[PDB]
Amino acid sequence: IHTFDDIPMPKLADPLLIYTPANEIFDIASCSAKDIGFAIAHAQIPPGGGPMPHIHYFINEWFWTPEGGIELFHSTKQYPNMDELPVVGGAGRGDLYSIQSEPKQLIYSPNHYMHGFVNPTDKTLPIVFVWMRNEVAPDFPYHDGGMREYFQAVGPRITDLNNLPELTNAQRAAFASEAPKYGINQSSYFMEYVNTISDKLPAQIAKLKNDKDLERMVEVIEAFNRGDKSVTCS
Amino acid sequence: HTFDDIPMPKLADPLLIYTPANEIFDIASCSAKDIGFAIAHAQIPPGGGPMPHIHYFINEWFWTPEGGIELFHSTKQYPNMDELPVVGGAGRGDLYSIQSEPKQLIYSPNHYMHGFVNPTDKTLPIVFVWMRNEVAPDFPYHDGGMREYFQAVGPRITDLNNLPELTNAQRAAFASEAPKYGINQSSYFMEYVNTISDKLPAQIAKLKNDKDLERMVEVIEAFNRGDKSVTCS
Ligand SMILES: [Cu+2]
Ligand SMILES: [Cu+2]
Repeated sequence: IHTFDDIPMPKLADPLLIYTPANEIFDIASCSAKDIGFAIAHAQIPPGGGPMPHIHYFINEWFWTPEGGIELFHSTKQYPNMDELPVVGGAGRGDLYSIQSEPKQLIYSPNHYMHGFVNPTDKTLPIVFVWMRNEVAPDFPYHDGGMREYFQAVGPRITDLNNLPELTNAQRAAFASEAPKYGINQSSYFMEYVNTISDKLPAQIAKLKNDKDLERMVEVIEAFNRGDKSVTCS
Repeated sequence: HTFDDIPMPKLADPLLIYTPANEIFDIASCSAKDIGFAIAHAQIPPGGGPMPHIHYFINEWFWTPEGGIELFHSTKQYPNMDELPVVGGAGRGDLYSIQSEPKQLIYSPNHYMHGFVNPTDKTLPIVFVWMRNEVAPDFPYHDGGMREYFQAVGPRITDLNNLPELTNAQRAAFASEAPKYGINQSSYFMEYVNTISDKLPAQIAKLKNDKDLERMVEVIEAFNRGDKSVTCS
């Protein structure tokens, strides 16, 4: 099992706290430096929370599970063309494999893979996501490859820490329907993109990693948190 | 395994309900001296259909006039309503998928975990029959509970072209109230689920009960002829 010791959060003066339509509590920020741009969210996942299967085109993603418990789903197949949805009528639905995450496990998911996750437990579980701008991403306002812009556009702001905002039908539908604008094909129901869910995890998925880029993004976050003005987080 | 037709009892004022599982239902309950059941002629929009659940009060038939609908079904049975298919209870379960064909009839006895979805981009028809089983308590329509369930949790459709919006309370109740009506209903798709496989076991493929369906069709047909020895409402 590939683990990672810590992924810190850039501490903004005005944190952006969002309750996603996938029932996830996000503290999210965008960072960039000369050589890199990304979004990062420190998240809490209540029981049953997590996104339906989806595929990214503008970012590579890391999942870090401090307490494990999170069940991730991941394809072996890649879907390199955003215009071809992995649906029954078209190119065809995908085979996914489940990962029973362990404490401080680091999962790397390159662009074009299908993935998702759920908290299948009764605990409210921590997870950190890092979404790094890839080499074909268009330039978004925060130069991050589009993911914070997506969550900010689709998820209500948590203005009251002790009362989570109401999620509406429109917000749930938008979570899927706005996603392509941010280089995401996001399914609206669990079985839309999915053919099978198997528990025997192929070693090729299991082996995927990119610590070098994660370590660079950690240097950026840590620098921002020390007041270094050569990087920006906002 | 196919079935030629399952007719709908024609009520003066059909009961049209949009379920919190995004199903458009034309539903009724019927009973006669020996038998009680609910039936719905449904249209399932893209992505519609219930998340995995298990029945305690009924045996269920699914009939897919145009196929298309994808069903999910366990081999394992869960005979104790107080033991959920979750860590700590019975354990999360293995499901097997069924890609339905035209006029296919799928029989699902009580205690099996099942569900379905319309995975296509067009609305599809399905007919449900839920037959009151050996142990079901007595509900007002004597049907084993299913019509009372849907009528309690889901809104009436006042206009098929302008479907009612489901509320958060309705969706919550579809899960939370289900055990009162003899259903353990999951609130997210993978709650009760370990794996989903496309290799359909023969022990599931062979499930059938044409004899009880034929009895229930006879009740419906009799009701539709005006026979007062049976009731549909
Ligand atoms: Cu993702
Ligand atoms: Cu059922």
